[PDB]
Amino acid sequence: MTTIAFLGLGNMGAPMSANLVGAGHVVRGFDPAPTAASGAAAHGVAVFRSAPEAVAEADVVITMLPTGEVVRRCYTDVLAAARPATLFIDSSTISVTDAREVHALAESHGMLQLDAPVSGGVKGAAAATLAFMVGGDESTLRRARPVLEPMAGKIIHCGAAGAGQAAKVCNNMVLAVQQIAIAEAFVLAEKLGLSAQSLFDVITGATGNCWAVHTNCPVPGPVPTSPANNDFKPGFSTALMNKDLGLAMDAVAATGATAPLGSHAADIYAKFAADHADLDFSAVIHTLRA
Amino acid sequence: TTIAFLGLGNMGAPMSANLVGAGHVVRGFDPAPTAASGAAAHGVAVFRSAPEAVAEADVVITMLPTGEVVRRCYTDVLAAARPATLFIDSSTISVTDAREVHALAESHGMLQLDAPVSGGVKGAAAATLAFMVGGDESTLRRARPVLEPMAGKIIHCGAAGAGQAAKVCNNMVLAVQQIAIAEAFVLAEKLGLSAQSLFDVITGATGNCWAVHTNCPVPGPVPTSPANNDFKPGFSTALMNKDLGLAMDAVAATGATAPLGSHAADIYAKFAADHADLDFSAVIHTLRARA
Ligand SMILES: NC(=O)c1ccc[n+]([C@@H]2O[C@H](COP(=O)([O-])OP(=O)(O)OC[C@H]3O[C@@H](n4cnc5c(N)ncnc54)[C@H](O)[C@@H]3O)[C@@H](O)[C@H]2O)c1
Ligand SMILES: NC(=O)c1ccc[n+]([C@@H]2O[C@H](COP(=O)([O-])OP(=O)(O)OC[C@H]3O[C@@H](n4cnc5c(N)ncnc54)[C@H](O)[C@@H]3O)[C@@H](O)[C@H]2O)c1
Ligand SMILES: C[C@@H](CCC(=O)O)C(=O)O
Ligand SMILES: C[C@@H](CCC(=O)O)C(=O)O
Ligand SMILES: C[C@@H](CCC(=O)O)C(=O)O
Repeated sequence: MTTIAFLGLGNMGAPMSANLVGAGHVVRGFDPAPTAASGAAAHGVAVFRSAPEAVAEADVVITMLPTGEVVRRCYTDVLAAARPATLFIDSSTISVTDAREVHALAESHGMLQLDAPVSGGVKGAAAATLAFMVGGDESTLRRARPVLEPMAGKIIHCGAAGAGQAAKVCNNMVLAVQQIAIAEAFVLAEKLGLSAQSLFDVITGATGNCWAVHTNCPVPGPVPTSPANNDFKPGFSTALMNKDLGLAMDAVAATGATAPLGSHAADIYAKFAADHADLDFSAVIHTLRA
Repeated sequence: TTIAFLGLGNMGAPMSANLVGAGHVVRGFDPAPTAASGAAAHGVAVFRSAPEAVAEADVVITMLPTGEVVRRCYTDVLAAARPATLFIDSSTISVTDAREVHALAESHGMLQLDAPVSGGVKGAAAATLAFMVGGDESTLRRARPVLEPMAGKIIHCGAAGAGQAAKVCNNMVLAVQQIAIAEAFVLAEKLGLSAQSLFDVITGATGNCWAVHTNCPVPGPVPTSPANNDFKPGFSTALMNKDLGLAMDAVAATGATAPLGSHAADIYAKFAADHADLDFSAVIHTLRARA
């Protein structure tokens, strides 16, 4: 049982923090959105007036923030307030470049730091079944594990600082490509007169199977739990996929990589996000009909 | 059952040998002597013409290179077959050509299925092919005992042409996935994320698919994948290019929108100009031709 400062108490940070409180940690919260902070307080987070004050007597500091810029500014504001050798865990989704920069910044201030972005969304966060993809030192992850556990269904060490962000962004790029491809297949099948149930049964029993079909089937019927059956309510929103793909495109640009389908998927989701940000990312199927 | 087997090539030769092995009388035709000889050496009675092979057959199987050849073969044998002969086309051809040759065969009083396959020569020899079948349920029931000794899986996809459609749709997705996995491994490498690390994450996460868990395009994480064996097929780029050509036919015939599948088709057509004999996973090494 350690004292944890938790900066960012929003859609993800609120249920994350609640699980920490439930596990017996003292959680010192800050969020400049008083609605967020109030909700967190209701579940036992001690809310502070400023981030520096929340971090001042914390063994661990978790950030769950919107962007790399917001992480960078938060770190600049709070690192000097924290006790030397405090463990910073950033569970935001941010660029590999930004993660590496904030890691170095934390370390130059005498703090341990990991990137530990997650997958599972709000449902995963509430149920404590998130996946944490961690970058940093193995020994620092060893020190973090007892804090991550009450939030996690899986903790995977991906490599050195930034590798957690990297693994997540690579997976998500692939996921976006698969979701569009699966959508293209279902619409082609429809036009060829092949039934959606029939195509589902084939692909899921064959080499094309993947989560985008078996779990996120973009036509109503074959997977009654998929968003297609609930008006494309997220699920994993187009807004969030578009964010993650922007981060993938930042990684492609920073490395000089060639990612033709991943970049094409990014273009497709950027356009689709202009008007359908609020729909599950499987809703992209709409653009292929009508 | 007496079976006429027209097309005794890379796939047709092992298929027909499994039919002989299961107790069928197999009558054969192939215009390549080396194919026909190889087939006769495993018990196929080879004839000098396709209509001759078909004459005493209860079932006619075609395993031929294209829809145009299948079409010609049908018009070249239909009058020679007995009424209510069961025609099964296991070639990989367009949905349009499949439906046309089905209607041709039925108008001669034959029963006809499209039954294209997945699994390659190794699957053919091992009798583990997956047949994706279009046509009437009752006709598939009649065919089942003939297909079984060639097959690990038999799936009824719908009415005539549905087998071809199902296979073309699955394979278009597969092509997109194999390129997407390659892009991810190269990106990971440039970001300093080890291949084993990316493999461990993606195979435990939403991005998982056969293209990575079995066909992983970098050596190490899946020691049997083609990447560890100089990209020996496996599933050749030549064949993947062929299937995506058929997918682009279907897209053009229907006016469908398939941007990533069409992009993958473009990528594999260009890769096939240089490396048609390599497993399709070798596409990982041609991405900088796209830069
Ligand atoms: N929502 C999801 O489904 C999901 C899933 C996986 C990962 N993520 C990632 O998790 C991160 C957070 O997502 P979210 O959905 O909780 O976003 P959110 O916008 O709901 O919450 C972020 C919170 O951070 C607060 N904040 C901003 N600046 C701050 C600062 N300096 N100190 C403290 N708090 C500050 C905001 O007021 C807001 O309440 C993002 O990087 C997102 O990409 C989200
Ligand atoms: N090779 C594979 O791994 C594989 C896997 C799945 C599907 N397929 C499909 O199977 C079909 C055949 O493939 P293959 O690899 O056996 O090709 P192949 O070229 O080796 O065999 C085709 C044979 O048909 C013969 N032929 C041509 N016209 C004929 C006719 N009128 N009558 C009889 N025979 C004739 C040719 O001489 C040749 O031997 C293709 O449609 C292909 O897409 C191939
Ligand atoms: C996918 C995973 C579940 C744990 C988690 O939710 O991250 C598992 O199989 O253990
Ligand atoms: C993810 C964590 C499990 C803790 C939990 O189930 O909440 C672990 O043991 O790695
Ligand atoms: C295709 C059939 C197996 C028949 C066989 O291969 O012997 C089945 O799996 O039902």
